[PDB]
Amino acid sequence: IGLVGKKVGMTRIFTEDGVSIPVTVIEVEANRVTQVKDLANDGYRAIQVTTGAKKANRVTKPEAGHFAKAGVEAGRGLWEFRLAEGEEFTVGQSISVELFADVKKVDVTGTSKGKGFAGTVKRWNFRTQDATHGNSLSHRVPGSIGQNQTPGKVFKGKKMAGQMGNERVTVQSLDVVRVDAERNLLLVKGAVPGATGSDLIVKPAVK
Amino acid sequence: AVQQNKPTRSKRGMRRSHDALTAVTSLSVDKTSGEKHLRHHITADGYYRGRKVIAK
Amino acid sequence: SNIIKQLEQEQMKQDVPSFRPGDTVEVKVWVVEGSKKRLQAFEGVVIAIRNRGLHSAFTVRKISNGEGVERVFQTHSPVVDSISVKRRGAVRKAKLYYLRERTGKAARIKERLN
Amino acid sequence: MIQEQTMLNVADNSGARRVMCIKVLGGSHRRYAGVGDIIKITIKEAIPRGKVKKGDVLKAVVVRTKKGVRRPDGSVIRFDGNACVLLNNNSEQPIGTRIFGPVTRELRSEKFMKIISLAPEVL
Amino acid sequence: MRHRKSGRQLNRNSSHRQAMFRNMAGSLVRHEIIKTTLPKAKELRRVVEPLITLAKTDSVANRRLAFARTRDNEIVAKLFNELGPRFASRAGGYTRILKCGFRAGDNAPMAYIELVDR
RNA sequence: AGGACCGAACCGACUAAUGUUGAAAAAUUAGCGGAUGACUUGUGGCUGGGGGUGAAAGGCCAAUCAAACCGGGAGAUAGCU
RNA sequence: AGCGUCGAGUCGGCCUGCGCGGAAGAU
RNA sequence: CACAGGUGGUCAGGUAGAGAAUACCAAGGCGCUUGAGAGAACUCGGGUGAAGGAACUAGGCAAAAUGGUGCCGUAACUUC
RNA sequence: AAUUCCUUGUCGGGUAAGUUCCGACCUGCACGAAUGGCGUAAUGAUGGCCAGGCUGUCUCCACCCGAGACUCAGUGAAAUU
RNA sequence: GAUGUCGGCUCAUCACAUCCUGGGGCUGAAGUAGGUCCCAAGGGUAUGGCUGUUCGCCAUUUAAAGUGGUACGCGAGCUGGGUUUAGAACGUCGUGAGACAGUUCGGUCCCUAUCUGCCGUGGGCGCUGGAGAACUGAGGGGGGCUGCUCCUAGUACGAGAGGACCGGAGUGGACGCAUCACUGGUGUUCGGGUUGUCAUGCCAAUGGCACUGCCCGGUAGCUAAAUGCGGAAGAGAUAAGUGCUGAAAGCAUCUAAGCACGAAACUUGCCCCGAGAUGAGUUCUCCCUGACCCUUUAAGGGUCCUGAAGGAACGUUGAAGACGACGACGUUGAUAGGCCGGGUGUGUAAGCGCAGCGAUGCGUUGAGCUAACCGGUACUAAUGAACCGUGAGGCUUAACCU
Ligand SMILES: C=C[C@]1(C)C[C@@H](OC(=O)CSCCN(CC)CC)[C@]2(C)[C@H](C)CC[C@]3(CCC(=O)[C@H]32)[C@@H](C)[C@@H]1O
Ligand SMILES: [K+]
Ligand SMILES: [K+]
Ligand SMILES: [K+]
Ligand SMILES: [K+]
Ligand SMILES: [K+]
Ligand SMILES: [K+]
Ligand SMILES: [K+]
Ligand SMILES: [K+]
Ligand SMILES: [K+]
Ligand SMILES: [K+]
Ligand SMILES: [K+]
Ligand SMILES: [K+]
Ligand SMILES: [K+]
Ligand SMILES: [K+]
Ligand SMILES: [K+]
Ligand SMILES: [K+]
Ligand SMILES: [K+]
Ligand SMILES: [K+]
Ligand SMILES: [K+]
Ligand SMILES: [K+]
Ligand SMILES: [K+]
Ligand SMILES: [K+]
Ligand SMILES: [Mg+2]
Ligand SMILES: [Mg+2]
Ligand SMILES: [Mg+2]
Ligand SMILES: [Mg+2]
Ligand SMILES: [Mg+2]
Ligand SMILES: [Mg+2]
Ligand SMILES: [Mg+2]
Ligand SMILES: [Mg+2]
Ligand SMILES: [Mg+2]
Ligand SMILES: [Mg+2]
Ligand SMILES: [Mg+2]
Ligand SMILES: [Mg+2]
Ligand SMILES: [Mg+2]
Ligand SMILES: [Mg+2]
Ligand SMILES: [Mg+2]
Ligand SMILES: [Mg+2]
Ligand SMILES: [Mg+2]
Ligand SMILES: [Mg+2]
Ligand SMILES: [Mg+2]
Ligand SMILES: [Mg+2]
Ligand SMILES: [Mg+2]
Ligand SMILES: [Mg+2]
Ligand SMILES: [Mg+2]
Ligand SMILES: [Mg+2]
Ligand SMILES: [Mg+2]
Ligand SMILES: [Mg+2]
Ligand SMILES: [Mg+2]
Ligand SMILES: [Mg+2]
Ligand SMILES: [Mg+2]
Ligand SMILES: [Mg+2]
Ligand SMILES: [Mg+2]
Ligand SMILES: [Mg+2]
Ligand SMILES: [Mg+2]
Ligand SMILES: [Mg+2]
Ligand SMILES: [Mg+2]
Ligand SMILES: [Mg+2]
Ligand SMILES: [Mg+2]
Ligand SMILES: [Mg+2]
Ligand SMILES: [Mg+2]
Ligand SMILES: [Mg+2]
Ligand SMILES: [Mg+2]
Ligand SMILES: [Mg+2]
Ligand SMILES: [Mg+2]
Ligand SMILES: [Mg+2]
Ligand SMILES: [Mg+2]
Ligand SMILES: [Mg+2]
Ligand SMILES: [Mg+2]
Ligand SMILES: [Mg+2]
Ligand SMILES: [Mg+2]
Ligand SMILES: [Mg+2]
Ligand SMILES: [Mg+2]
Ligand SMILES: [Mg+2]
Ligand SMILES: [Mg+2]
Ligand SMILES: [Mg+2]
Ligand SMILES: [Mg+2]
Ligand SMILES: [Mg+2]
Ligand SMILES: [Mg+2]
Ligand SMILES: [Mg+2]
Ligand SMILES: [Mg+2]
Ligand SMILES: [Mg+2]
Ligand SMILES: [Mg+2]
Ligand SMILES: [Mg+2]
Ligand SMILES: [Mg+2]
Ligand SMILES: [Mg+2]
Ligand SMILES: [Mg+2]
Ligand SMILES: [Mg+2]
Ligand SMILES: [Mg+2]
Ligand SMILES: [Mg+2]
Ligand SMILES: [Mg+2]
Repeated sequence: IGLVGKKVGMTRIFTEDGVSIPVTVIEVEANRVTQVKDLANDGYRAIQVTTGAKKANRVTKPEAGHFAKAGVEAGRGLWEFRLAEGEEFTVGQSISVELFADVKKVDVTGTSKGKGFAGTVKRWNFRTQDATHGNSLSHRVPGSIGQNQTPGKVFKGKKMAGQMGNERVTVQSLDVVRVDAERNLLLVKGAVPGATGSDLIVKPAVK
Repeated sequence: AVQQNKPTRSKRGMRRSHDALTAVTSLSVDKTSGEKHLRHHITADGYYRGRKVIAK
Repeated sequence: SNIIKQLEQEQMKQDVPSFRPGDTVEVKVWVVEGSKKRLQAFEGVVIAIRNRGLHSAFTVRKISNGEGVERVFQTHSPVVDSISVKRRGAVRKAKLYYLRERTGKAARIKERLN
Repeated sequence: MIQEQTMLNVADNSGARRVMCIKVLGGSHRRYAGVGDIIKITIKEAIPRGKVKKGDVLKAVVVRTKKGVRRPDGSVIRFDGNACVLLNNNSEQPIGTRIFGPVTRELRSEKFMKIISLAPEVL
Repeated sequence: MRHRKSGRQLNRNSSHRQAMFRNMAGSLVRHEIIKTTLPKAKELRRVVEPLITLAKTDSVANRRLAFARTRDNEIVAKLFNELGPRFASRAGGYTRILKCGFRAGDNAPMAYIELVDR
């Protein structure tokens, strides 16, 4: 399983041998198990967890009853982790960042920053046409988008302008630099998706 | 670029299926003056949330 | 924020000397050549300081063996063993990038006498 | 950060004074050579009696760049100019017998240990 | 993108915006209530409230800074002699915006902005 | 002194971008050439269509030119659509 | 045929029916 | 067309400047008859750019650059 | 060669590399002496070639300021079919 | 009664007769390195000089610089060098007008997208009581490149020269995703210097205008040149190929029965989308437990009472965004602005005093000012309401329970 945390920001760790390690600081507060899914009832094995806190007035009655069944305080959301065969958890159990104490590498999933409507230069690394040499109104435009009468259409998946970012992204195989159970911190080497303050899912590296 | 065929009255109506205006959901009632007003806006007689904020 | 400041504070050197742009500084840096670790001196004019807590840096310019060289030191790096001010310089600007176009007599900085 | 058409100074006594990069070696579409990379050069200016002549095509190792080198703590070393040391086209061994100006620790490898030894300082 | 950026362009260049807010700040200090568009009113708070803050400490230097930013000695005098004193014990929030419907000529959303103790 | 030189007005129109259902049926913007001369400009006059005028491009002769425009022969003729 | 053994068929041409390979192309 | 065009003459302030150039002003005249927001792609008109420096391209097209006054100094060639 | 088809002739120069350029050669497909020959200082918004400087021309684009584009209110076209 | 043309640029997409990388048979294959044929389309597959060139030659790279189809792909996407209007000239032909699949210099590239398609993004209704969430994963998409060095090993092989397979370790190129801690760019919203001029009565101090007047620095954000990460391993079923056992055919035979190996192709594994998957799925939680009248007795129609869960709307807004959407917050409140403290940047304000004939210098003083930053703080604005959404949810059959 993994844990849900929050992107605090980036910093560095200086080692004694004069290496500066760029780190993302992830705040991983206790993940509380809100539901256990099993083959009999659900058709698959998973835990649902919450973390953090929500204000009572923003917790709906359906949400509150779900948390009350588990006997946990309302957190800011719900997330599931699939269980492997040996993994067993109970409802109401708190899972802390000490989970990662002996984990060497993690995959980190977040929502990437939102670039809004992006052109083909930015979105797909298209090359610009001439800035000069007679170019008429066609500096960052996409160029040709197809052939001719055969096939007489544009193919699906054609790279074009559109919404960029603000999507789920996983970065794989990041080194765990430090697990600090006292401060609820996980330090991972390198950048992870999303803005400061965004939710992160951290799992032991699949590869 | 221009149409090769005249679009129908049917297609015109379909495009305009999103053009309908939306009425103000409800008006608020000032606690003092009893005047109807747009919510979070002052009344026509210069009241807001029971206070004469604007004279005339 | 408070979290990062705490992580940064515990790594910060506590005995970094005061220096300013225009000062001549000698920076002693660790050089690891096999098992041998030794101090190498880099002495020159401070042309830029970036004050940014743990991420503070400063740029030292020297003319070395007929060639202009600039080193940007990361102030709190353990590679930097020591910093000493050799001469206090009197300049107006924060950033002395104008010295890159100057050599010899034209590149002299007046001593700051106070 | 040297590319095709970049002019370099010469950090040796080969006789070359100015050389131009005509190829960044060591991969398809490889854009740039930094400190310690081997480039193909043409000699654009040489002193009357040296080991090399204007128009000769040979190799060089880049030893100083304006873009500079990054160290593992995040530090940078930048030079005022781009400079290289001419190498024999086949052997990739220095043509000259003296090295002028500082070089960097990036050259401390088996291939370039001669340059390190001749250099007046290594940064 | 405009991530984390502050300030409204208001379909003007920088010199026009600066001049307009200097004029409008003067108008609000003089009259104590003005009607303008809602976005201009929201921007005006960021110009006027720092002038009032500056005016809490009467010195030659502060009067000159106020004069540099308003270019009106009637406004400077009112800031230092009336408004600074009136707001001495108030920690910001010297103005209030009251939305007041839509302008006839262009349907612009309008608001009154006033000094809070008017 | 000068079909002299640099350069505004003034007269032009080499390049580029824009514009191309234009702001404009030929322009705008940045640059560009001439700028006391074979210069430029106001007012008025004269030359008329196989005719004029042309430092000559078949250029120009009222947004029209390898034969103007208007009216007439005239419902030319059309083995073509 | 395989190893004198050995114990029933065996051998290879012709004619003809139906198949097999020969057989790589672009939305 | 209440149209970025065309249209001869006259008048000629201040500071800086060789100047009727140019900048800022005076007298005087105007803000150009849709506005309000927003701060995507892309287009137009502009500013800045690491390292490189014509590798761009039909072509350095465009851009960047040079730019004043005084003095020193200035080659081939020449119809002097 | 503003002329040369064969042709990117050949040789030399310049470049790492030069169908262009410059200098030669003569094999002038098909120069040539007032429908002038060969030169020629100066001049040219003239054609070709090279170099220094310079740079977003480019490697390879990034950010920013403005006008549109987008949304709201008012007015309200067009080609085509 | 018009189907825009060479070449380039931009953007491609398919075939496989494969250029590289992968697998394999034969070799006149010792090794290294080749030759040739078979399998294989996953991914990858030069920059320049010359020329309008495509091509080609040349220089220098690369694992390689594939061959073709796509209106000789792509001008309602760009260019306009070539070519093919009107000007002009040369050679040539012609008495001449003129002409040339000869040359030469110059020479207008329009279109606001209705439909299809494609990239994005919403609204509607559906999914059978309504609602808030978490999911399953049919299906779809992305990704899939490779060098060099070292070790194995100077081993195997070889007369020597040279010099491996297999397997292991490292470090790169190109490409891609993310990010802003660092290095930097930008930073007309921050600070400063400075030219001309006009103004604020004047001095002093400031402001306007001159491209942000010109400049020097630079916060946040955005960002690449910055720095993290990726391609895989593994599995299944195979290609060419290699076999085991094995008859038909006493032998032989990889094949007929039976069994085993076998590649970047295929199916998975990795990443993303995904129940309009109308075949509309699952799980958890929440909400509603009132009367009566009428007729065309019916999944009928209406009246009174009731109005839930939740939603929407409005407001303050956001590292979300064209608009919609999405997220945060609305006083029981840090949602935005202000304010306070800090940081950062700039670089010692003004005023006063002192020194100097003065420009100016020095002191007060690392001063003053300081955006988008950090930590805080109800001062201002986020309103009591109102609005939508209802009142136990069809029939049949089975099983279980009354
Ligand atoms: C005017 C016709 C053009 C635009 C161009 C035409 O090219 C020619 O006709 C070349 S000969 C005429 C050249 N020029 C006048 C001297 C006019 C373009 C060319 C390339 C073809 C050879 C004939 C067919 C074509 C349509 C498709 C095409 O390739 C075109 C026509 C129908 C097109 O309208
Ligand atoms: K006539
Ligand atoms: K000839
Ligand atoms: K003659
Ligand atoms: K003559
Ligand atoms: K010439
Ligand atoms: K192709
Ligand atoms: K083979
Ligand atoms: K392939
Ligand atoms: K065609
Ligand atoms: K074309
Ligand atoms: K078309
Ligand atoms: K177009
Ligand atoms: K259609
Ligand atoms: K950064
Ligand atoms: K920055
Ligand atoms: K001034
Ligand atoms: K569903
Ligand atoms: K959206
Ligand atoms: K606040
Ligand atoms: K001082
Ligand atoms: K002072
Ligand atoms: K300071
Ligand atoms: Mg965004
Ligand atoms: Mg390009
Ligand atoms: Mg055009
Ligand atoms: Mg353009
Ligand atoms: Mg079809
Ligand atoms: Mg038709
Ligand atoms: Mg509509
Ligand atoms: Mg903000
Ligand atoms: Mg506007
Ligand atoms: Mg200005
Ligand atoms: Mg003259
Ligand atoms: Mg003329
Ligand atoms: Mg002009
Ligand atoms: Mg002249
Ligand atoms: Mg002149
Ligand atoms: Mg003619
Ligand atoms: Mg005419
Ligand atoms: Mg006639
Ligand atoms: Mg008749
Ligand atoms: Mg007729
Ligand atoms: Mg008008
Ligand atoms: Mg007019
Ligand atoms: Mg005139
Ligand atoms: Mg003027
Ligand atoms: Mg813009
Ligand atoms: Mg510029
Ligand atoms: Mg800047
Ligand atoms: Mg640059
Ligand atoms: Mg530079
Ligand atoms: Mg240069
Ligand atoms: Mg070139
Ligand atoms: Mg090229
Ligand atoms: Mg030019
Ligand atoms: Mg310029
Ligand atoms: Mg020829
Ligand atoms: Mg030739
Ligand atoms: Mg060249
Ligand atoms: Mg030659
Ligand atoms: Mg010649
Ligand atoms: Mg002749
Ligand atoms: Mg004769
Ligand atoms: Mg003659
Ligand atoms: Mg002649
Ligand atoms: Mg409208
Ligand atoms: Mg037709
Ligand atoms: Mg094949
Ligand atoms: Mg396939
Ligand atoms: Mg595969
Ligand atoms: Mg080529
Ligand atoms: Mg074609
Ligand atoms: Mg093709
Ligand atoms: Mg076009
Ligand atoms: Mg087309
Ligand atoms: Mg052409
Ligand atoms: Mg002609
Ligand atoms: Mg795919
Ligand atoms: Mg990269
Ligand atoms: Mg930062
Ligand atoms: Mg910087
Ligand atoms: Mg400023
Ligand atoms: Mg003064
Ligand atoms: Mg003024
Ligand atoms: Mg003015
Ligand atoms: Mg057998
Ligand atoms: Mg591979
Ligand atoms: Mg500071
Ligand atoms: Mg000041
Ligand atoms: Mg001091
Ligand atoms: Mg502060």
